[PDB]
Amino acid sequence: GIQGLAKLIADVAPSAIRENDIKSYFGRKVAIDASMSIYQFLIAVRQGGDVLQNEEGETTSHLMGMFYRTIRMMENGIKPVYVFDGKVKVTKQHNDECKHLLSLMGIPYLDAPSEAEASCAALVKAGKVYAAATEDMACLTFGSPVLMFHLTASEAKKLPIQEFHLSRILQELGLNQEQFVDLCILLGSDYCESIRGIGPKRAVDLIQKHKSIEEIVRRLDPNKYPVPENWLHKEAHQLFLEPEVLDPESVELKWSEPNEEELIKFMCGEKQFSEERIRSGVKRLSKSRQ
DNA sequence: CCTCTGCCTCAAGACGGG
DNA sequence: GCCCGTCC
DNA sequence: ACTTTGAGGCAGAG
Ligand SMILES: [K+]
Repeated sequence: GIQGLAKLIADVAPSAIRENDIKSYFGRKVAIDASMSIYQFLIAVRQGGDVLQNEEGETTSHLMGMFYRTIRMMENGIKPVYVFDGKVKVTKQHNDECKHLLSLMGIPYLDAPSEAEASCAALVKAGKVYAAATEDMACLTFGSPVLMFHLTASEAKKLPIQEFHLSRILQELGLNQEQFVDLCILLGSDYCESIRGIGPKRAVDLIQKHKSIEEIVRRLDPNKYPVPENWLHKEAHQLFLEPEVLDPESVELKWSEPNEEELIKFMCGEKQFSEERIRSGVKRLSKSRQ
């Protein structure tokens, strides 16, 4: 994500962070990064050193995680759309089996040209969902107006939901969106390096004073704060500001009734889940729809 | 103050019975 | 409520 | 990634 950004916001713009009750999200739609979440399931849902799996050794940890997490959100009246990345390893088989499961649950999903986080942001911008619920601060860096942070952790711990508001962030820092991108690069982004010596304090000052990365190097003393060689900040700046994304007007998001017999055939027949648990999950899914 | 860096420890996904 | 054992 | 791995606290040097 962005190295330090949540702590920085809590340190300098805490009013951009709202603590809200899970009950106030009832009826809201939220975009969720399927690629990221599959990966977390592959790491966490383990037994005796291995993922869960059927008799033939096919992994089911991603399905276990995605089935019950999705039911849990719907039971809270939060209607999710999952976004799959575009251009422990998450395979194509993981993706396709999670997509199959979600159709069978009646849960929508979209495929993203490139970065799921950015395309999640594009759904928020366009008003197609209320927020992105992801664990990546870079959603804010991609321009997303609202980001629900640690939704599942808060749900389990019966804790209030941290909700980051990009507009209040810019207002407290005195920064436009373009200038906020450059800050996040200085903090440390996935795309390129950060200047050694320049931490969260020094980064905010220079951005507020000078307003752009290229300006910074000119005013910076090269001897004291040398930038790394062939620094790709220009390209990273371009990846955040104008990312390849899907069209949020393009696909209608619809939430359908779950296809129980096909879910039994697939989760129980093939993947060898317990039939009682799958029916019990479906029943809660039906009740959630109301 | 400000950034490193190194040394430490401590859940982690979800459900449900006890 | 909180532990833990178990899920496949 | 639980027979491990990252964050997050904390303290000390440049
Ligand atoms: K740095």
